[PDB]
Amino acid sequence: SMHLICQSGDVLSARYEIVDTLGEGAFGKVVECIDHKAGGRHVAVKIVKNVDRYCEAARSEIQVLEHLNTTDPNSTFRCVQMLEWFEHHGHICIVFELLGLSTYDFIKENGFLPFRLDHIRKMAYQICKSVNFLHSNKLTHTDLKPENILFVQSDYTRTLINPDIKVVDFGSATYDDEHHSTLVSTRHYRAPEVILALGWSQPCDVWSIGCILIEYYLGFTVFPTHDSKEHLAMMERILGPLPKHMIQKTRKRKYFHHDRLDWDEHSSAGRYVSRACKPLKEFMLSQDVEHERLFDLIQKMLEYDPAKRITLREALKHPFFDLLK
Ligand SMILES: Cn1cc(-c2ccc3occ(-c4cccc(Oc5ccccc5)c4)c3n2)cn1
Repeated sequence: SMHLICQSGDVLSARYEIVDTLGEGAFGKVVECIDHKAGGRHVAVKIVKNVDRYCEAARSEIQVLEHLNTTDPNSTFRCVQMLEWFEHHGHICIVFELLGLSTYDFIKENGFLPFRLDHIRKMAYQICKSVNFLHSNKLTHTDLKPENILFVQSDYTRTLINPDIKVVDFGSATYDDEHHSTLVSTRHYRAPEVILALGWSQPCDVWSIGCILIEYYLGFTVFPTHDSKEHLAMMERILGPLPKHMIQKTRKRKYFHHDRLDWDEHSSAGRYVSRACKPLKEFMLSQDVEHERLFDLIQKMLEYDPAKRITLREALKHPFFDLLK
C-alpha cells in the first residue's frame, strides 16, 4: 500500500526526504520533501496510486505539464511547475515546486468563512488568466475546483496577506483533438452540457470557475447535491429554465416533459431544492456595486448555452476587475 512508502523520513529517488503530508485525493497523496540534491530545497511530490485509472492520468498530466511549462517557462500564466518524475516501488511520483495551501483547505480550516471580496477579485483574475492560457493551447482542464487552486506562498498569519495562486492537477486535461471522456468534473462544478452529454470543450471550465467564485464568496456551494436530476433542478431554481435547444439535443430525454424538467417540486427532494436554492442574485451579501459586478460576471459564467457563455479572454475585461487596473 502507499502507506508503506509515504512516511516522514522516507527517501524517494535517492534524494527526496519526506517531511510532511500536504494532502490527499482520490489519486494518492502529495508530500513535502527536502531535496538533498538541490541544496535542501523543499519540493512537493505527488505519489500516485498504483491503479490503472490514476497511473494513466499521471502519465497524461506529465505530458501536459511538459508542454505547458516549456511554453511558459516563467510561469507567467500560473500553472504549477513540474521539476521531474520518477517511479518508486511501482508508484508514479511527480515532483513539483512547493506551493502553499489549497484554497479549499484554507476556507475549510477557517470554518468555511468566505474570502474577502478584494482577495476574490485577485484570485479570480489569476484563475481566469491561467485557465485562459490552457484554452489558448487547445486544452480544457475539466476538473477545476477549489482543491486544485493553491496559494503560491504561505503568506498568511488563518488571515490571508497575499492571495496569489497557481492552478494544479492536469491529469484530466484534454486536448481539442483528443478523445473526450463522457463524464468530467467534480459534480458540484460540472457544466450542464456535461450532465446532458451534449459534448464539451473549453466553456465547461468557465462554468466550473463560476461555481468556484460563488463558493469563495459564500463559503459553500449553491449546488448541494449528489444527483444529476436534482442538480438540474437546482440550476433551474438558481438560473431559470434550460434552453429548448439543449433539451432537444440530449439523449437524456427521460429528464424532461415538453421542454420542462420532470421534477416534482412538492416532494421531499423538491422541498429541499426550494429551500437551499433561489435566484442567483439573492445570494448577494451586499448591494454594493462591487458585489453586483462580481455577480454579473458569475451570471455570465453560468450561462447555460456553452456557445453564448463568456470566454475567459472576455472575463478578464469584465468590470469586476477594474479595481485591479
Ligand atoms: C492534485 N495536485 C496537487 C499538486 C501539487 C503541486 C504542488 C504542490 O505544492 C504544495 C501542494 C499541496 C498543498 C496543500 C495540499 C495539497 O494536497 C492536495 C492538493 C490538491 C488536491 C489533493 C491534494 C498539496 C502541491 N500540490 C499537483 N496535482
